[PDB]
Amino acid sequence: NQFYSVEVGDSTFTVLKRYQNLKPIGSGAQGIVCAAYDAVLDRNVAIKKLSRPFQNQTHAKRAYRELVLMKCVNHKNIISLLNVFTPQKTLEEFQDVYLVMELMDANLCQVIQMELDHERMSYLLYQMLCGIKHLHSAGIIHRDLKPSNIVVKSDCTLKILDFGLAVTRYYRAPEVILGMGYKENVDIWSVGCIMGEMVRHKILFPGRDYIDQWNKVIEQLGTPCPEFMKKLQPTVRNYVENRPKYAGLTFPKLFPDSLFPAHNKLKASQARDLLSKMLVIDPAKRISVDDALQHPYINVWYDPAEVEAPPPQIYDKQLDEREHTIEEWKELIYKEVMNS
Amino acid sequence: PKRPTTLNLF
Ligand SMILES: Cc1csc(NC(=O)CN2C(=O)CCc3ccccc32)c1-c1ncn[nH]1
Repeated sequence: NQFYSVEVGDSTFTVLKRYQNLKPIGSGAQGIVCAAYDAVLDRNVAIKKLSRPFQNQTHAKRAYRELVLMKCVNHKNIISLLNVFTPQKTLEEFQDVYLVMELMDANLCQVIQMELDHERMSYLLYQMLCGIKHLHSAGIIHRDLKPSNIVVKSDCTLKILDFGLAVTRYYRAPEVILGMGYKENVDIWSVGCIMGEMVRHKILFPGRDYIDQWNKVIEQLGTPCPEFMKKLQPTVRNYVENRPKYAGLTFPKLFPDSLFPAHNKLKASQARDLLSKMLVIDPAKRISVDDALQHPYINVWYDPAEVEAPPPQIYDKQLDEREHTIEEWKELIYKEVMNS
Repeated sequence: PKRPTTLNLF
């Protein structure tokens, strides 16, 4: 209806007038993101300007997926799209796409370094799991969970940003980092990387090449079982099979009482227990989302409304699948980018 | 069943 410009680095953000006080909160390959005041909601929001949405066919497919994925989901633990607009008034001059989302205070990078009692820890992890489960029910496996795309508010609420997906390696599941396939509990690995790191205040599995990432896995978790190592392509296996053979450090050693709110013992053994089940190299031995939510450490928080909530749509397995011209991707995206 | 209401982001 009416737009104005604000620079923002080398980029120009032309936005609806209701969005004011734009300042950069993050950037990368997806696009540049500002926090902004929304005059019409009297609330702060995040504006993302998509990075060259129509440079080529993968850029365009990625922008339409952002949008069709968003409008498969509606949950208190998932960042929702509030608005999308374009300053261009006709299909043929259309180029720029802005996504407007909920804003939070901070990512989990802050929080991992502080020192939480059990209810906050347990309550953050519970909200992470309700968000993850809602993604999975919609046909979305995230694969790229980590502290930086999990965002929080000073009222202790929490949302998961994109999905996944979309350097980032530390939190990626062994089935991923060894090119096996994956299913739903691939996100369970990552929750254990976050949780384990929340308790220990350092990255569970550092390095700097996958090579070194595998080292820290086995150094701490021991070498996996021989059967697991058959499932691996002859090439990954040869490598993996011929590394040093660790027994693993065990979970009491990795995460001793000294590291927790204490009795409170109980209690630490509940947290230790969940981690012993989440951080399991073999996805076939790893806890699922459901059992992690039914787990005594998380299950205190159980609400049917937050857990069993079905998604507005299950995501079209495929189309995923399906190509269009850049003229025909434009049409589909413009359609959304003024979709009322 | 009473959740935290605060998180020290300060
Ligand atoms: C798209 C998006 C929707 S919400 C959100 N960010 C947050 O909720 C938390 N958040 C960050 O994490 C980066 C640092 C920061 C500074 C000011 C305000 C919020 C944030 C983002 C975002 N933050 C960084 N990139 N993208």
